[PDB]
Amino acid sequence: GLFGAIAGFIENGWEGMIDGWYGFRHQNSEGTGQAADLKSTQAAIDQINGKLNRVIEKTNEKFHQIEKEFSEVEGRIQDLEKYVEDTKIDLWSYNAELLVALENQHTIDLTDSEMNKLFEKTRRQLRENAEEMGNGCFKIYHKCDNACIESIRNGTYDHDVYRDEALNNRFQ
Amino acid sequence: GLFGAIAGFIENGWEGMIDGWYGFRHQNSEGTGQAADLKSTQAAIDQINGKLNRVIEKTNEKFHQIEKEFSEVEGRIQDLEKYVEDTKIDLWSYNAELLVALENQHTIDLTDSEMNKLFEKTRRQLRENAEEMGNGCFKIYHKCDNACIESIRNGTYDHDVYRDEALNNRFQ
Amino acid sequence: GLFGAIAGFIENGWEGMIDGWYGFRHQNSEGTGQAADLKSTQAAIDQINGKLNRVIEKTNEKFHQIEKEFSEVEGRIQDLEKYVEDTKIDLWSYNAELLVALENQHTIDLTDSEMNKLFEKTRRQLRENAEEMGNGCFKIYHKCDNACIESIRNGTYDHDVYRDEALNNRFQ
Amino acid sequence: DIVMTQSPDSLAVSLGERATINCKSSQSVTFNYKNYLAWYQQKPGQPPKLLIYWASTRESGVPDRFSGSGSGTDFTLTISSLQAEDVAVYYCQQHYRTPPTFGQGTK
Amino acid sequence: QVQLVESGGGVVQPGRSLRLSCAASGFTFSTYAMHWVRQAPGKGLEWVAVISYDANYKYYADSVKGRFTISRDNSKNTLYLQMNSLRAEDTAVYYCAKDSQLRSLLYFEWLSQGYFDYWGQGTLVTVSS
Amino acid sequence: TCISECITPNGSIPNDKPFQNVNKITYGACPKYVKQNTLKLATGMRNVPEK
Ligand SMILES: *[C@@H]1O[C@H](CO)[C@@H](O[C@@H]2O[C@H](CO)[C@@H](O)[C@H](O)[C@H]2NC(C)=O)[C@H](O)[C@H]1NC(C)=O
Ligand SMILES: *[C@@H]1O[C@H](CO)[C@@H](O[C@@H]2O[C@H](CO)[C@@H](O)[C@H](O)[C@H]2NC(C)=O)[C@H](O)[C@H]1NC(C)=O
Ligand SMILES: *[C@@H]1O[C@H](CO)[C@@H](O)[C@H](O)[C@H]1NC(C)=O
Repeated sequence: GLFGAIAGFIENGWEGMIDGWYGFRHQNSEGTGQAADLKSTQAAIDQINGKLNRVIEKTNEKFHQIEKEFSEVEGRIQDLEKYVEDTKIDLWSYNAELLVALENQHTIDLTDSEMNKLFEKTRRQLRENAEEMGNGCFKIYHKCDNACIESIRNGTYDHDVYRDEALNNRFQ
Repeated sequence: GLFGAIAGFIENGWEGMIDGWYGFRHQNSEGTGQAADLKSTQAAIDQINGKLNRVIEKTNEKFHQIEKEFSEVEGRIQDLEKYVEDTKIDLWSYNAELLVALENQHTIDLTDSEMNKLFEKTRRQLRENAEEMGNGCFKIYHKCDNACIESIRNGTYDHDVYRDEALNNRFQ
Repeated sequence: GLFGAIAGFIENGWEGMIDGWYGFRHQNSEGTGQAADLKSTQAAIDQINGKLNRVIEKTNEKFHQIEKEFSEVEGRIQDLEKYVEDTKIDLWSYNAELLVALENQHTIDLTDSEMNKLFEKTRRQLRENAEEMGNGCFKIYHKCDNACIESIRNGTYDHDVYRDEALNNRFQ
Repeated sequence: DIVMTQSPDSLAVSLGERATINCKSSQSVTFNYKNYLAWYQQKPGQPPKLLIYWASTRESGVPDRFSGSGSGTDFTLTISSLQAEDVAVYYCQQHYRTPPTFGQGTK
Repeated sequence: QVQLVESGGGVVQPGRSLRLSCAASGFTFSTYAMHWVRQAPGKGLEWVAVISYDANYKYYADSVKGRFTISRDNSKNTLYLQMNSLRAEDTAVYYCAKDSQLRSLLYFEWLSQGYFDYWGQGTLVTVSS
Repeated sequence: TCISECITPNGSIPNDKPFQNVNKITYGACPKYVKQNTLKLATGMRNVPEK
């Protein structure tokens, strides 16, 4: 997007993630697995929602409309009756075409942004325990089982427990 | 917003900062105090200025406007006169409601950027001597007086002077 | 601009870069020099070329246009035929002035983003062997000769080969 | 699933005096500055009408004296003083996660 | 303002069926996600299921999941529920509520619903022979 | 016999959308007639699958 997570340093998206929009994949000692992140999913959907509702509270409840099809060739008044509609309809298209195209480029860049957000929530958890591989991947430098990384997923990770280990794996 | 500093990784905002829009709060050996960062409080106010100014000049000055209210029933020429204006009106109203909605979303996201901008200005100054806790707060890794806090905020910090002092506190 | 890369944290632009839009000037043992990063430069150009073509696909091929000048003073009907047109023009211009604005605002914000995107992509690739100088220059902490340098430019730079050298230059 | 207390269980107040129920959940119910939690009244044999919502807002068109508060997980109703038209069944309920999880029944 | 007159519920013996109904007057019906909500007398109040305004998202509470089939029509502003193979602790009255949230996009099983705004008149059901 | 706010000569349409392309004649709370017959809004992220 403008943030270059989605279709950026995040090589490509995940078709095997059916319970969520953004989420986690680990490999470790015990095995390997995947979970969705529910807040950042809900985050994104909750905007795209309101956005939609906003795009739609309009439908021209006005008001004695005028004749627009014709039985005769009449000249002057008829001409203006057509110019007036032909014009309106041109504008109201432009209006529509602009609307989707803005709405859409935003709707895209916004969800890209959320994937950044999750990524910065996670780096800041792993203060000096991890490093950014560069492809939306963290190398932790400490032994971390399926209960450990569950902490990370649910935001309950303490970084000082593991610090001493991780540091020594990294710098030594 | 998009950048997810305000209403984001920065829990909430300071209702008792009354000389600026963005700034710092310290806790050091000498106590506890606060200062606005001006440069950023200016550039955030300076776009909003332009933006407002841009939204405003603009006033429809023309030309022997047609009659708009009517004291008889006349059918067709009137039926058009009303529909011309009735239509125009709906256009401007949309034209308006879009502008405000657009502008704002942006006003909101640019003010967000400015914060995240000031966050990363600091980070780069304190090259190695601190670490982001993720609540919009650093943990400087040395002893720093009121003279050293105020030296950070006015651009004149010298990472190298407190370098050695910094690393021992982090790693050992 | 939104991201703070251009017109901001990168002091000013390189007037001697003619190969492309985004670049690498360096300094090492084998003198200095410049080189343009294309994967980026195209990226932007694409987006502009792209919106360029979105912006121009329309020419109002709409029917019989009424008379718009007038030879005699007539009254009600002539009056409505001017008001209709006057009003059309005023909107078309509002549209016209807003398009250029939103688009242009975006075009800037977009080129900014790409700079930042390059600068991130690079820093990641440099995992633990340099530090952000602050001004959008790095400090690679080993002896990287013109061979090695290009590796970093065109992606092939393997960080592990150096690390030992650079970890020691940084914290000893 | 997710779990809702109403502790203590049943109300036993007189006519013209304050009082308070207490609703507690397992997972927190605050997200993006909004507290997803709504109660209800059920005059036995009438389908329920809406009391509080989103934590502390009054109902569609409810009596003046009720109050509601709390954040996170530790919510608290507060009736001003028990009136004649106040002799019904009650619950607390969350809508942060499907399935929306109900309570047991406050007389 | 809002009305939600229901229909079509009585007794039917074990392992059997009936389709319920729910009229809806006084609000643009085809833009609001819709529910079914039940109680067994005296014991705890319980959630059945939901159906997005879309008509293309449906989710259930495990106790009836795999037996039931909820749906809706939008030219005739009404909501049903299709019940197949009724079990023991089912005996209960049913109630069609209105979701507060506007065009809630129910993209996944677990997403935040909105609070129950208004409530139908009623319908009587008892799995009994 | 049915319910529908918007009537065109072609016959009744739904006003759940914002924009109709059916007929430029209407009667009722009718979406705004436009020239296009399809304009799609994103309801999701950019889709980037494997090869
Ligand atoms: C988030 O996940 C953690 C770890 O998976 C959970 O923590 C509980 O308490 C200890 C403390 O680390 C763990 O070893 C157990 O796995 C958990 N036990 C119980 C009884 O819940 C916990 O479920 C979550 N954190 C919070 C604060 O609720
Ligand atoms: C910005 O503010 C700093 C922090 O207080 C100022 O620090 C003074 O700097 C000089 C040396 O440059 C010293 O004599 C003192 O330590 C400071 N004086 C006082 C009165 O505090 C400084 O004026 C500013 N920085 C620069 C580079 O001019
Ligand atoms: C980068 O270019 C130079 C030669 O100018 C060399 O280091 C290398 O072959 C190039 N790398 C790639 C991936 O093409």
